[PDB]
Amino acid sequence: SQESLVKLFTTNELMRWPIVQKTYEPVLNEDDLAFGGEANKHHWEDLQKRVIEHNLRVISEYYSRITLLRLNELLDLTESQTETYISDLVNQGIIYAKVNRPAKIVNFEKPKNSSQLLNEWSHNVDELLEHIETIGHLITKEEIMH
Amino acid sequence: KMLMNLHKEQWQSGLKMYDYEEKEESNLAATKSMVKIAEQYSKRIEEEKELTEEELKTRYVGRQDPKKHLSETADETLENNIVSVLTAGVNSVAIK
Amino acid sequence: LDLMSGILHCEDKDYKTAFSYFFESFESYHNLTTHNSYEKACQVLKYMLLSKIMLNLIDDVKNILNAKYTKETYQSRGIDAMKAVAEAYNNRSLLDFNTALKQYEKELMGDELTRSHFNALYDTLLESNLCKIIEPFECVEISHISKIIGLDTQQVEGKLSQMILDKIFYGVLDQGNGWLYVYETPNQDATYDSALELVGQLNKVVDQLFEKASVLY
Amino acid sequence: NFKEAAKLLVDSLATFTSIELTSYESIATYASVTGLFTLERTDLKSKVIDSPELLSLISTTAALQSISSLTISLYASDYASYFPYLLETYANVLIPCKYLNRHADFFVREMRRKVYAQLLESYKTLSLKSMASAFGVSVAFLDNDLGKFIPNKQLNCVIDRVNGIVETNRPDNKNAQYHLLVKQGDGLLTKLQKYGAAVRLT
Repeated sequence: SQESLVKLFTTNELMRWPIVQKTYEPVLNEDDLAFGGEANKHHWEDLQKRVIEHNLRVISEYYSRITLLRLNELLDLTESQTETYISDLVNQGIIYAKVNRPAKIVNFEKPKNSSQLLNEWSHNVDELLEHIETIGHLITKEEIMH
Repeated sequence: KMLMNLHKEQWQSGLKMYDYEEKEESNLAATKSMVKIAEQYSKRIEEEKELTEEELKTRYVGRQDPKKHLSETADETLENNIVSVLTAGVNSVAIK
Repeated sequence: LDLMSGILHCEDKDYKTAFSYFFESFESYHNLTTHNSYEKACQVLKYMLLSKIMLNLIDDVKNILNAKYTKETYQSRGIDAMKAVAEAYNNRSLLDFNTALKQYEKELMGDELTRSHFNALYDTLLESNLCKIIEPFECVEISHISKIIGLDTQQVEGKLSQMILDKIFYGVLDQGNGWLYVYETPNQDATYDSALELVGQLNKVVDQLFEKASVLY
Repeated sequence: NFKEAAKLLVDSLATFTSIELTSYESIATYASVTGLFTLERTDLKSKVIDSPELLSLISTTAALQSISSLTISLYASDYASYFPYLLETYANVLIPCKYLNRHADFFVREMRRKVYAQLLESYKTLSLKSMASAFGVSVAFLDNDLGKFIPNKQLNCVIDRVNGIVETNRPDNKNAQYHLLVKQGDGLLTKLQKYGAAVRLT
């Protein structure tokens, strides 16, 4: 019972609010001191924010570029809500983003200098040459086998 | 022959380029340092033109020679950077 | 002696020293006999409220208040002003200040020190809110900033032009689409700057060489 | 050349001793002229608006007054009031002065170049009418003044007469720093050649 709710936010999959709402409605919304109590009836409303803010982590890493018009479907929001929640979340430091106001594309990205991109490209090259040397050893080895 | 040999990728270590952060470092240092030894080079040749060679070199910093030292640095950083350009041009074209 | 120093360090923009000096002069003016020290208790008190607004601690504006000397012994329009501006700088609402100084206009006209610090205050407030909006945004409409910031569309465009010149975000405002690009990019590289000096050195050296070769000619 | 002048004369505000040397209000006026020429915003604001010396001397005479008001308007981006002050500066400051009669033409032309170039630094696009209105001139007249100044270039702008914008090109990046170096280098190559042929002949 507990295990199904917690499992959702330990993975970094996508998830959608109207679905999550329904699943747990006759399980934990019917257990008081969780959701659906009194003060906890006003925390069922909070659960909405959690799903969105978790989704934005996933989406930033995965999409380097995505349309906003697409984004508002995913999070199950309209345009006004979606911009607010990205802006706050860029300040908090979890994600870094740039959002365009006319209704173009929202790009999620981390800054990468010239020097940095090239460093990765040095490491690729080194690692490829180690791959080829070990391959020559197992060919020599096959001659012993057959 | 047994002593002369080394690893199986020591004869295959010019394809091993360096990280370019470090190569930028090499670029930046050499240009900066040469400004300061050049300054030193300007002071030396303002005088040094009366008689007796050793005296003049003791007077106007002609010993601790900046003229020799400026050339040396330049040549040193010059031979490195010809191979670095060579390395990059080979690896980009050769592999892909 | 303390009063004078109070105003002068306040102007120099240290509000830690100002508050200490204006506390000292509050003790003298309030409790000794009145002949003009009615007017001068009242004025030092208003500058004590002001100093706290610059720090952005507004609880201390409220601790100072009480109807024992602040809404009792000295009771002015100026007391209402200070708590209004205080709420407004804390809120981050430049619109609340703008309404506030309109109706407390007669306080404003009469004191020099207030007027200087409500200009200082306007521009510091404007920059801190403006940031918030354009940090997670790029290609953002100027109309959109304006609603949030509390300002006319034009007033925003005029201000934005000045922030670029100071170089506190060094971007460019495109007025033909109304979009603001913020550029944090380095346009400078170390090698290139050091290289302009290195070459510089050689040009001076080659003049010095030329004198020595004069003998040859 | 005023580059040396500014340096000597901004200092001459602080401590001055005068034996057959012209009045202190006269020296103040000259210093404001030399400040404008040399320095740009950040520096300028310190030196010639926030000096204690000028601020204690106030303005009481015409010459000092016009020059002074011009200087604050370059900083403060009131471009409206800039051109009335600029015109006052021509008549009352540049020309009756002996040491600026021959540099009056050059100084005003430069001034027009700077103020429009400042505006441009803060813009990527403008409109023709907005730009013209701020100055308090016509669009037709504006195109005409830009069209003398752009070839020589300090503005760094183009004008699309057809879409009705004024567009601003930016070559400041690594491109700028490359252009700076190659040119300075072109001279070093010329000099090296030139002296060398002469000794090789000997």
